[PDB]
Amino acid sequence: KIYTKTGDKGFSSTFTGERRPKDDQVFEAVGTTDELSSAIGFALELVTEKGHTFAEELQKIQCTLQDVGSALATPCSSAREAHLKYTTFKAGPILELEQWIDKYTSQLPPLTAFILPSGGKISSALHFCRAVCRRAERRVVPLVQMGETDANVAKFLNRLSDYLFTLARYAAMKEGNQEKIYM
Amino acid sequence: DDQVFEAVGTTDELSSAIGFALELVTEKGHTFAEELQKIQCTLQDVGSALATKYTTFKAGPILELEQWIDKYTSQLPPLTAFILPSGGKISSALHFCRAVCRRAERRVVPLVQMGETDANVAKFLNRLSDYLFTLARYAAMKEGNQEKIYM
Amino acid sequence: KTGDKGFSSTFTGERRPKDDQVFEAVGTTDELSSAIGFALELVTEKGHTFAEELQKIQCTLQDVGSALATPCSSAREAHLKYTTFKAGPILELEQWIDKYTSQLPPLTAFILPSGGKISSALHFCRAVCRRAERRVVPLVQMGETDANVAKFLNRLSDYLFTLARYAAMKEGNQEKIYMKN
Ligand code: B12
Ligand code: B12
Ligand SMILES: Nc1ncnc2c1ncn2[C@@H]1O[C@H](COP(=O)(O)OP(=O)(O)OP(=O)(O)O)[C@@H](O)[C@H]1O
Ligand SMILES: C[C@H]1O[C@@H](n2cnc3c(N)ncnc32)[C@H](O)[C@@H]1O
Ligand SMILES: C[C@H]1O[C@@H](n2cnc3c(N)ncnc32)[C@H](O)[C@@H]1O
Ligand SMILES: [Mg+2]
Ligand SMILES: [Mg+2]
Ligand SMILES: [Mg+2]
Repeated sequence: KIYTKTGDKGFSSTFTGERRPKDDQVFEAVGTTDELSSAIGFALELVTEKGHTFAEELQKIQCTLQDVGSALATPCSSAREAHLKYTTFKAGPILELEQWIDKYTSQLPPLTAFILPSGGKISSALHFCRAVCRRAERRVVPLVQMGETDANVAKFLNRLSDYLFTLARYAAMKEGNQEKIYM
Repeated sequence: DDQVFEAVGTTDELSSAIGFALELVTEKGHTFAEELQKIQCTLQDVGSALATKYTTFKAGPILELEQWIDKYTSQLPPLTAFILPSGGKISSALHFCRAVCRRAERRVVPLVQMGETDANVAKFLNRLSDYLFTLARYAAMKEGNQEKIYM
Repeated sequence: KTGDKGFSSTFTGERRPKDDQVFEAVGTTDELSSAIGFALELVTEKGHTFAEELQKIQCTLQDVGSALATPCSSAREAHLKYTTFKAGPILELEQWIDKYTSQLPPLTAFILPSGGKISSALHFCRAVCRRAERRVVPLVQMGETDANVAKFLNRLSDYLFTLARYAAMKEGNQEKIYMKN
């Protein structure tokens, strides 16, 4: 059977084998990363045409988010206690995001003021993804400040926020949609 | 402070949800589309007021919300029980926006009770949940869609 | 205008600030039900029975909302129908899961949220359901909420995963599969 029922009393396992209540910050961080990945999946379902580079990029990002969830599930202090290795989150994906950000940023008109979330279906979906990503970042920061998670995880999520904002503007520009401003 | 960051992020999440909902209106000329965009602007104001001993936040938008609520209420049949979140694409999206707005209100309340932000922000988010509920009902009615009540 | 001050009431008459755990739990259950509503608005084109199932789940979520709003420490006798959350719905979920499991190919690798609009929407619903479970667990481990509520949410996570897989299979969509590096 797909379920075990071992979590019916409200406890679950980390990747170090330690059992904690399901409201622990480790599970809040893992679950919010999962929620971000799901929002990105639904946004991916909105692309009308085929062969879009940024769709491949978003799928790569989803895989990286699975890796980020795995990292968050192995707290470093319990990995030292459990005799396990370090759980080092590498910087590759961050640099990749920075490259893609430069690519899209070089193509947009300069932006000076606040944007209302808008610009077509894809663009609005990506703005919602951006807000969920920032929530995930806020869930990861306390774990970093405790020494439980590599700081590169928070760096990746922070850079993904900017990637999603820039990609929303890029999609809006390509659709001929103008986004709104003011008060 | 972390609470300020959380409240601001949740108001931003609400505005983004409302934007995606707006993307579901297939016709132009809808007054409530303009109302939702004006609400997005007011949410920008809410976010700047939270990121301040606190910033003043005028109460006019709350009256705007109450007027719109009355306008829509006088067009709807009486409702005495809970309904299932439903009623067409726009109505369902607006129910989800209503849930996110109530989450944002929960994030703003402790800031107000600490005296770190103006109470009008909190009562705006409150009235806003009510506006979103009424507008979801109204959008469902205008499409001829069925209002599901479970007992 | 009641509650403009930041306070609200439980169904037992207790007044608490709106940031209390009970309101976080009830609000997240509401959010889950609304996400299911939107997913249902995508489903109403073809797929039949599982739309009935999703609506039943919404009704059950209204019942769990009633349970969470009636803390056991304050519950009088006339509130006993609300504090007792029966196990029926849980078993129903298991039944439905078994049904869909008999029609799917066996699962070997990790799945990315994908598989068409219905499937992706259900994956998002699953994530919101797990957030709701995390909000309900502190009330249960405090003795304020029937444990069957947490059991129901834990099983609903798996129901939604399996239903996403089923919708993707019926639409002919292949889900995307996790790949290292
Ligand atoms: C609170 C805050 C937010 C809140 C709410 C903001 C709101 N009012 O709706 C939230 C979380 C929503 C937010 C989001 C973003 N913000 Co912000 N935010 C701020 C903060 C702390 C104050 C802004 C504010 O409310 N000012 C008060 C109002 C009245 O001012 P305003 O007249 O509208 O003028 C502002 C803009 O013109 C902005 N501005 C100036 N230069 C630039 C350049 C660019 C490229 C942009 C986009 C804006 C911008 O700064 C002015 C003063 O704040 C500022 C930092 C600061 N400047 O003190 C950052 C700041 C404005 N934000 C910034 C960024 C990057 C963003 C995001 C793109 C981040 C993201 N990845 O999501 C989004 C934008 C999404 C959107 N437009 O909806 C940057 C902008 C410059 C840049 N480096 O690109 C700032 C300056 C922070 C920084 N120093 O890096 N933000
Ligand atoms: C817990 C709670 C919630 C939970 C819901 C839990 C659930 N069971 O689904 C959440 C946070 C989701 C919620 C949402 C809302 N609720 Co509420 N909620 C309550 C509360 C505290 C208890 C309700 C309950 O579980 N009763 C037990 C069940 C078994 O009772 P029931 O047989 O179904 O009977 C109830 C309904 O008929 C309700 N009722 C009576 N008149 C009206 C009118 C409307 C419009 C509605 C929706 C319900 C309603 O009152 C009865 C007794 O509780 C009550 C206040 C109270 N009763 O002390 C407010 C209350 C029922 N809610 C109210 C409101 C306004 C809402 C919202 C519209 C708020 C919003 N803007 O989103 C939504 C509606 C969502 C929907 N209909 O789908 C109002 C209803 C009256 C009114 N002011 O119009 C109440 C009375 C609070 C108040 N005094 O303002 N709520
Ligand atoms: N509600 C939740 N929110 C976030 N993460 C969770 C939640 N529940 C479990 N997890 C994490 O995801 C992993 C898989 O979840 P799963 O639901 O399969 O486990 P469980 O609920 O503890 O067991 P079961 O569901 O079989 O009773 C768990 O090992 C745990 O680390
Ligand atoms: C735009 C402004 O939002 C704040 N900020 C930075 N990261 C987050 C986040 N994850 N959530 C909410 N607010 C954030 C910073 O103060 C920045 O300047
Ligand atoms: C309808 C019922 O919902 C609860 N309630 C009131 N405000 C909120 C909020 N922001 N978030 C969640 N629940 C709330 C109260 O118990 C109210 O009576
Ligand atoms: Mg499992
Ligand atoms: Mg209210
Ligand atoms: Mg589980």
